[PDB]
Amino acid sequence: KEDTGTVEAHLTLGNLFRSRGEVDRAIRIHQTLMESASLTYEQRLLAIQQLGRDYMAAGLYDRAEDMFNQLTDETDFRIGALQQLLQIYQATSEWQKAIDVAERLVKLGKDKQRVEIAHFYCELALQHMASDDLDRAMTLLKKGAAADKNSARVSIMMGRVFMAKGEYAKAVESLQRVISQDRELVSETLEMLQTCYQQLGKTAEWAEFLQRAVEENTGADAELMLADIIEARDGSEAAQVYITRQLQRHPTMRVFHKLMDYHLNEAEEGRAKESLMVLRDMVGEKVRSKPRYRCQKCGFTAYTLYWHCPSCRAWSTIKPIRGLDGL
Amino acid sequence: GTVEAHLTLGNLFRSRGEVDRAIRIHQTLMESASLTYEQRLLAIQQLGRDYMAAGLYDRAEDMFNQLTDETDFRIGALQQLLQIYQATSEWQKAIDVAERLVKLGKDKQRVEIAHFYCELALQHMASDDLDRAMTLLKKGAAADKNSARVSIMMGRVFMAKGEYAKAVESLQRVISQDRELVSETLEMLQTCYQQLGKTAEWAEFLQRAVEENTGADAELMLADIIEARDGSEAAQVYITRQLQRHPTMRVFHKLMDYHLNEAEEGRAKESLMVLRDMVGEKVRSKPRYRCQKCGFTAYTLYWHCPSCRAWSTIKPIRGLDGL
Amino acid sequence: MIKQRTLKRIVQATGVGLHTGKKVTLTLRPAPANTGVIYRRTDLNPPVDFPADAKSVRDTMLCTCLVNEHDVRISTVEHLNAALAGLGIDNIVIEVNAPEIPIMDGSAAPFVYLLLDAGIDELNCAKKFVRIKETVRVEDGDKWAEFKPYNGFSLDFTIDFNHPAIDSSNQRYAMNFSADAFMRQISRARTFGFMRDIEYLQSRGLCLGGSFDCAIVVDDYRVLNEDGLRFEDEFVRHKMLDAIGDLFMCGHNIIGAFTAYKSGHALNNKLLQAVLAKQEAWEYVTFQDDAELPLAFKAPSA
Amino acid sequence: MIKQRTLKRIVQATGVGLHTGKKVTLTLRPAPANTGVIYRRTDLNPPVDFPADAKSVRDTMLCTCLVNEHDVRISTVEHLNAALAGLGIDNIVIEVNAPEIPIMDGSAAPFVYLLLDAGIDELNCAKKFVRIKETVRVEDGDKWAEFKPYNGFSLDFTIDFNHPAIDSSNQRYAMNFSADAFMRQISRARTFGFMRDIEYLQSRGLCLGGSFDCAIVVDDYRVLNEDGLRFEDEFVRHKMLDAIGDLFMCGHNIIGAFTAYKSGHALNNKLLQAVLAKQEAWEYVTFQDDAELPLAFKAPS
Ligand SMILES: CCCCCCCCCCC[C@@H](O)CC(=O)O[C@@H]1[C@@H](N)[C@@H](OP(=O)(O)OP(=O)(O)OC[C@H]2O[C@@H](n3ccc(=O)[nH]c3=O)[C@H](O)[C@@H]2O)O[C@H](CO)[C@H]1O
Ligand SMILES: CCCCCCCCCCC[C@@H](O)CC(=O)O[C@@H]1[C@@H](N)[C@@H](OP(=O)(O)OP(=O)(O)OC[C@H]2O[C@@H](n3ccc(=O)[nH]c3=O)[C@H](O)[C@@H]2O)O[C@H](CO)[C@H]1O
Ligand SMILES: [Zn+2]
Ligand SMILES: [Zn+2]
Ligand SMILES: [Zn+2]
Ligand SMILES: [Zn+2]
Repeated sequence: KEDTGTVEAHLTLGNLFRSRGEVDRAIRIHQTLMESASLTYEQRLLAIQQLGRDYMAAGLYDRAEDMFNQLTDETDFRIGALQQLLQIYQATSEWQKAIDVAERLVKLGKDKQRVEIAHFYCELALQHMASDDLDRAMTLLKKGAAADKNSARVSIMMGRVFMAKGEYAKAVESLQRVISQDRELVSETLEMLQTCYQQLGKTAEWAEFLQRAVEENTGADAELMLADIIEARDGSEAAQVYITRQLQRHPTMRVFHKLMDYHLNEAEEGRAKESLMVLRDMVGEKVRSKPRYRCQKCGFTAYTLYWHCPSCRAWSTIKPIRGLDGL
Repeated sequence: GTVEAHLTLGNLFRSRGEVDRAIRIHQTLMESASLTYEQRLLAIQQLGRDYMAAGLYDRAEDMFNQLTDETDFRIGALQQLLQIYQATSEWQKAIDVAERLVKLGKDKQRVEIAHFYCELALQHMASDDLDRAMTLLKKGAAADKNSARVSIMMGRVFMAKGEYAKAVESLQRVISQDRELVSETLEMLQTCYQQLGKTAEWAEFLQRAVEENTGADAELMLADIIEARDGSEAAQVYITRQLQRHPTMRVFHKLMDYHLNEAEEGRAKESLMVLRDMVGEKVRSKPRYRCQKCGFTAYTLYWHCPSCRAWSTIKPIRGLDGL
Repeated sequence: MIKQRTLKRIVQATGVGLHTGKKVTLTLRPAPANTGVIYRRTDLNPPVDFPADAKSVRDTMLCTCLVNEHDVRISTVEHLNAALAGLGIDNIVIEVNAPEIPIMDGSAAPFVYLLLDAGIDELNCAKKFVRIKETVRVEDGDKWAEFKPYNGFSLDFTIDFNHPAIDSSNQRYAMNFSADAFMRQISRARTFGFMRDIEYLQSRGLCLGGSFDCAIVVDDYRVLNEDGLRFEDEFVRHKMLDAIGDLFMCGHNIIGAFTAYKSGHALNNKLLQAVLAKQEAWEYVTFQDDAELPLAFKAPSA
Repeated sequence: MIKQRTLKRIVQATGVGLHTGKKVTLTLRPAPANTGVIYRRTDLNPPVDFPADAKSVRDTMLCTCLVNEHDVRISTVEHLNAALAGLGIDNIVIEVNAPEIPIMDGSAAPFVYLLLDAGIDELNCAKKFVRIKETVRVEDGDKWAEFKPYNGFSLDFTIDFNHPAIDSSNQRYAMNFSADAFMRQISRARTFGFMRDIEYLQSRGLCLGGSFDCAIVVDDYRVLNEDGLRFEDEFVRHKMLDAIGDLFMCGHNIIGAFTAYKSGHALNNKLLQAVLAKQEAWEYVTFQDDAELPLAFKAPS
């Protein structure tokens, strides 16, 4: 522009330059305006915020932190500056300072940033677990749970550390809490809950929990596990009723695959076998191709549970995809 | 430079949407007497782009008509005029602009010329003026021999007139022009092979199309005819073969339907019934035609893709999704 | 006394109708004092004058569309009405030779440009204003609109599209109406529409002329436009633009506070009809809003 | 004759590695005349140095990544090299305390900003260019790179990504290399990746630090970045930026015509090694390239 006046015109020109990617000119303009000796305190704070955003958009992160730490103490820009600092400390993989800034923000009123505190603590515990130190990982998990008590990641990490320590009873105690903490993520604990119950040997209680999970609409994983245990418990053909019943309420590709396999196991051969082969080779050829987890904020689809969705960088958004497509 | 200081603020203002200011800046610059010829032409082009962005097509056309005689800007001005004439449903001039562009080197506009002629024929069709519709479609075919829309439209016109031999002769050209769109002809083609009376050639052509991986529609039609000919067993065998060779959800549903007819009553049959109730709903809910340039999925064939506004880029979705 | 306004020159502009896709030739023309905005179909035998009146609206599918007794229609008059309300035009004759007002860029900025280019002449007569004596309100389930007494013209719009691409933006807007405020904050908001509901809408006969150049095509998870949003929250801004356009259908600028939640064209027209029905709830007044004064800006030469 | 350039002030910058995700505190430091750009790792108690030689590049899966005999790596040196080649820096000690040069915004603009803020000096010594004498070409199937004799440095890159988001932009860009031309045209194109293969690459240990803020993320059919493309054909421009960076691995500004087609980070280094292996194809010369002096022209209303 440059015909819109002054100071504010400089700010708009710098914003345009940052958007167009001409980072050097954006910093030059904003810094020239900031160094002006004729600016008021409000305008200086605006310039510092714009310069910090410029550095953050240019990737120079420590300079962004330097230009944003001067706005936290200012009432007008406190929340925005703390949010930008939280983003910087997330991106630069410094979880402790990110936790401190998130605690500042939650103290300021924004209570949505407690899940993020739990996730930062879980990430720190993962870093410690990578070095084979279960006590500190447990301490950090406890602190994160105290920060937020509605996070499935904290419970899953607690189960993992308990299984590492061998306190399998406590592992089950922590994992089963995810049923009440978050239903959509129940399927993530079954792979480990099975091992926990096997080590404990409470097979009857394992079956009871699987029955409760399937009755609670946990996903196809619970149904498949329950059917697998039932087949050995009371035969296949006689006990095929349960899979058929669960099928009708919540049909899913991963479920009918098992029913087709059961039909194949005991069939009359002939043309019917050829059919039930060519099919059951196709439902099973798109049971593994389809993505299993989706982010419910930006549409990202992945085959593994990304706690920190790469696209939108939002914590605890990727959840299993439900309905004729997966879990 | 001083002049380039303008035409960059103006572009910024147009991008921000303040057309009232971008047009004002460019017009004031144009009215200045200090502009050199090349700078004046640049200003004219920028003002025309401003008008076109703001949606005042009658003024964008006027501005761009001043650049068609300048060697440097001829391509850009003619392309913008083509876009304007496409947008404001004026084909008899879009064809002229596209033909000028073709004469000036761009040989990829023959497709769009054929489509403009087809659209004109469509306008004359539906008003019971089939003779002029056929004339326009013949012109479009002359302007491009690799357009499927021309062949399909000529087939429709022949069918309306009643000449079915020529209808089939023209429709069959889609295989040589664009294989992907053969599935469009089949339906129509079927009629011209039934009331004409050549069922054996119909079956032979269906077999050839299936062997050429024509699509799920051809496979389903071939399966149905094989059923009506040689009982359900041969049809099921053939469908199983094609499913193994080419997997498609529609053929999967056909196989389920044929299985249901041959199955002892039991709860397994009810499970298959519910599986059908789900899979048929899914196949009827999935999109059929997708664009290959902007990922637009429509349930019916669009020749002019609404999103990217590019001609003949919507083709049937191939794979495990649909056809 | 504010004084009535009109145009100075017959100003034309061609365009592509949004909901019919037919070439249209909008022709704004001046009128004398005490005429009111009268729309006119010109391709018909004689013409078909539609005197702007809330009762004329009889089709509000996705465009406040006038329909007289003979089914002759002029659709998509929301944005042109919004522009006229922004510039406070009380006497102007709108002629379209095709059955819909053009769409331009999906906003009122092109129409503001056309009207300013024509020039806003001021006539020698007071400007009639509809002042809202008593609070009125209408509801359509979870959507509602409410007119309240006020010494001015203020709008307060809220939207909720439960859509991942619109919830991220500001969902509440509010302002005190004024020519400059409208020209600067609302005249540029585009005709936001979803990509999923285009095959269906075009099948039904609507949005046949809409394209990426005249709308914010929002797909399932994000805005698909290359440029992006003109304003960070232009969905609600355009919704309020449509609200202004619908409310101007009464023919005169309204004086009051208009608060709306998830309001559409049907709801706005219903609210306006309800207000105009209660003879005691509205009255004719003058000199209540500070319109006009569209201040210019510097024109450097460099 | 063109004079060797270094920095006037040690300049730091803390970014996040694209292919590792670590926090890297890059530090550019001046060096005396006739030293060549030398990379260095600082976190290692004994400081380890990589002289800039084409043979050093040993892993090029997705980024020219130096590796010595003990498997100590400094990856993603293809953008900082691009900025240094654009500004023609001949002696500089680059230090990274983590095994990756930061990515900044994906492009090479932040590095140009850092270098210009440091200030580019002009040592009183001749600048050695590596001028080609004989055509040398290397192919990897469809991909092919070629160096030809020429009185300057001219790039003619090409790209053939079979993707609807990249095919609508000019798949060819040619320029006469020069500091101002580089800073204006190529020094802002961002690294572009596909959101389809980000779940896979991150599983393979690559693109861990990537995000919308440091890459152009083209989905199956269109570019997802909210801002959009900085240019109209940014993809080929960034491919040529990577080409310049990779060609700078020889340690000196090259003189010739470099024409490439679908050339990756492995093909460019293979071409450079082949050129340097032929003793009759290249020679050290002085003062034969176009101006490398940035022009402070921008001063509008
Ligand atoms: C592929 C290439 C594409 C190229 C370009 C395509 C686009 C072209 C531009 C025109 C597109 C049109 O399609 C217009 C278009 O999309 O905008 C209309 C918009 N005015 C409004 O609808 P509107 O008020 O007119 O009328 P309804 O009677 O239908 O409103 C009541 C219904 O809407 C819900 N509702 C309504 C209002 C609100 O605040 N919240 C909310 O939830 C309510 O819950 C109920 O379901 O709501 C929708 C929001 O975009 C659209 O329908
Ligand atoms: C949720 C979102 C989070 C953020 C994610 C966004 C990205 C940020 C992360 C970093 C990603 C980077 O890594 C950048 C990135 O992905 O871009 C690399 C790029 N450098 C280059 O890589 P490379 O030279 O090694 O070639 P490939 O063999 O791998 O390419 C395979 C095939 O491409 C053809 N081909 C290859 C090379 C060439 O010159 N021309 C050409 O046509 C040829 O047919 C070949 O067979 O090519 C590809 C082009 O973007 C990518 O791979
Ligand atoms: Zn996400
Ligand atoms: Zn398309
Ligand atoms: Zn509207
Ligand atoms: Zn690169």
